[PDB]
Amino acid sequence: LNIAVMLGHSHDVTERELRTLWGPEQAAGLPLDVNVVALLMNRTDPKSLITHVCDLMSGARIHGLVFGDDTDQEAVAQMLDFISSHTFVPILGIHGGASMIMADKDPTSTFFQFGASIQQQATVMLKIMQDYDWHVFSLVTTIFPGYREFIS
Amino acid sequence: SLEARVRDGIGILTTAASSMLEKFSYIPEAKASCYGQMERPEVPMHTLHP
Amino acid sequence: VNIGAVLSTRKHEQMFREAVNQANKRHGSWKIQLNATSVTHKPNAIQMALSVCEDLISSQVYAILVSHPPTPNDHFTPTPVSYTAGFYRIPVLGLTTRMSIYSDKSIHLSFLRTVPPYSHQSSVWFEMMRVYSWNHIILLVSDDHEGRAAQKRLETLLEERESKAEKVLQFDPGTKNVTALLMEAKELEARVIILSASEDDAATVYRAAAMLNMTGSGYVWLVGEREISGNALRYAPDGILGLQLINGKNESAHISDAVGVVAQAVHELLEKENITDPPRGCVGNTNIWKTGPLFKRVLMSSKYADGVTGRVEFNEDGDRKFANYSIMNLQNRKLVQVGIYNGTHVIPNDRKIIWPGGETEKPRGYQMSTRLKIVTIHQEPFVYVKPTLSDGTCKEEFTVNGDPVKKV
Repeated sequence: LNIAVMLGHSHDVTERELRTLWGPEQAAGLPLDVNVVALLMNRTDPKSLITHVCDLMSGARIHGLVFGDDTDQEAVAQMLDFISSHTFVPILGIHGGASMIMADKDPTSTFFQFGASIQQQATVMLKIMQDYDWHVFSLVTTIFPGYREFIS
Repeated sequence: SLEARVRDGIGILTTAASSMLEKFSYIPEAKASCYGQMERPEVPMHTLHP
Repeated sequence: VNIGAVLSTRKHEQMFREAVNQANKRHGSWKIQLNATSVTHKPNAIQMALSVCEDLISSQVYAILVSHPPTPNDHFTPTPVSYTAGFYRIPVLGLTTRMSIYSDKSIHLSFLRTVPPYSHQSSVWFEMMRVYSWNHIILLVSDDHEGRAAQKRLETLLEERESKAEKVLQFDPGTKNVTALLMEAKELEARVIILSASEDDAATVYRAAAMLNMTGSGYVWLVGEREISGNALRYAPDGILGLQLINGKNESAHISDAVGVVAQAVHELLEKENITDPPRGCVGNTNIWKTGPLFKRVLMSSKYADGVTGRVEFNEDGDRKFANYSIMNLQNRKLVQVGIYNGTHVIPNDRKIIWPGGETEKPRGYQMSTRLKIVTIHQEPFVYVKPTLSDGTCKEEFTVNGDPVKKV
C-alpha cells in the first residue's frame, strides 16, 4: 500500500529519511508492502490544508495520512474531520492539533484520535480520590462548553 | 516520543489493510480527486472503517 | 466593515443590498459605512469551502450569513462556512437551519441562528402537556443526535415536576420493520405518544401502527413538526396534533432581522477601547481574532425588537428564545389551526378538535389493567409446590373437617 505522513516541523524537524526508514527489514513478517510519502508541512491554513491534501491525494493513490501538528488552534481537528467526511481516506492525528477529541463526529467519517475523552479523565479523577480516602467533595464548574456532560 | 507514535500509526494502518486483504481482498484505490465536479456515493462496502 | 453573506439564489442579492442600504441610511457605524458581498451555494462540498475564503476572507469581512437552499441535503449549507469561519473565530449568523447539531457550541465555536432548533418544540410539548392534565407518556425517539437531544431536553424539563415518563423506546434510523417495539408498547397503562423522528421513519411507524388498532379511540398522539411534512402526511391518522413555526421557510424577514441585528451590534463595537481589523487573506495569517470572542459576546447579548420577526433575544448558547408556534390538527386530511403558542404559555382558539377515532371528548391518558402478574417462591408451609396431574386439574384434597383447599 501507501500511507503519507505529515509532521508539524517542531520536534523531529530533521532526517526525513529516518521517518522514511520505517521497518528496514520488517516488523513481524510484513504480509503487505507499504511505502511512506513523508512530506514536511508548514503553517496550516484551511485553504492550504485542503489544497495540500487533495493534490497530494491526486498523486500516489493515497491512504490513511497520519497527520501531526505543532501548534494549538483547537480548530484544525474539525477541519481535518471535514476532509475525511468528503474523501474516503482514513485520517488519524498524533501530536497537538489533531489530538483534542471532539464530542461527536459525523457517522459516515473515518477519523480517529490518540488522546483521551472527558469521561476517561473523570474516571481517573475518581480513581485517585477513592484511593486516598477523600470521599467528600463539592465540584464547581463555569459556563464552558461541555460542562453539562461532565456534571451528568 | 513522536517516532513511536508514527510507528504505531503506520503499523495500525498496515494491520488493518492486512485484515481486509485476508478477509475479502479487493483493496480499492484513491477516489480520483476531491477537486472534481460531482461525487456519487456508490461505495461497494464499508472500506476499512469497521 | 465589509459584511458579506452566502445566499441561495440571485434574486435575494438585490433584496440584501436594499436592506443593507436601508440600514446604512437609517443608523449604523461610521467606519467605512457598510457594504455587501455575495456568493452562491455551489454543489461541490469541498470546493465551496475554498470559495468562501476566495470571496469572503479575501475581503476581510466581519460576519457571514448562511442560508439553506432547497436541495434536500439537511447539512449542505452551514457546515463548510461554519468550520472555515470558526478557524478564525469570526462569527457567522445562520438564517434558516433548524438542525440541532449546531446548538452544541464546542464544535462550531461561533454560530448564531435566528430560528429555534426542534427541541424547543419538546418544551412546547411539555407546556401543552400541562394545560390538558396529562401525566403518562410512552414517547418514541430516533437514535441519531437529534432524537437523543430531544429526549434529553424533555427529561430535563420533566425532572422539575418530580415525575418521569413511562417508556423511552427507540429504534435505529431508517429501519424497515418496527412492529416489534410497537407490539411491546401496547400492553402498558399510558395512552399518550410523543413520536419524534424523521419523515420516512414516521411514515413507516404510522403504517406499522395502523395494523395494531392504535389509531382508534383514546390514543392521543403528539407529532412535532417534521413528521407531518410532505411524505408523512400520506399515512397520518386523523387526530394528530402537529406544530409549526409561523415564520419558517421564509427569507426576506429573516434577512432583514439579521441585517438589523448585525448593524446595531457593529454600531456598538467600534465605540470601545481596543479595536482590531479582520484577518484578510485565507493563507498566511493563522492566528485567532483579537476581538473575535468579544464580538461574539457583545452580539449574543443584544435585545432589539423593531423588525417583522417578533422579539429577538439570543439565549445561553446563542441559539434562540421567545419564538411563536402555531399548533394545528388534522381533520379529514386537512390541516387546521386550533391555537397559538406565544412563549411559555399556550392559547387555545375557538375551534373544536377531533381526537383519533372521532369522539369529541378529552380521552383520559390512563388505564387500570387489573391483570397483575404475581411471583412467588417455593418455601415452607407458606407456598407449597406439588407436581401437576396430567388430567388437567391438580387434585381434590381435604382438611380436618373436609373443607376444600384452594389450589391455583
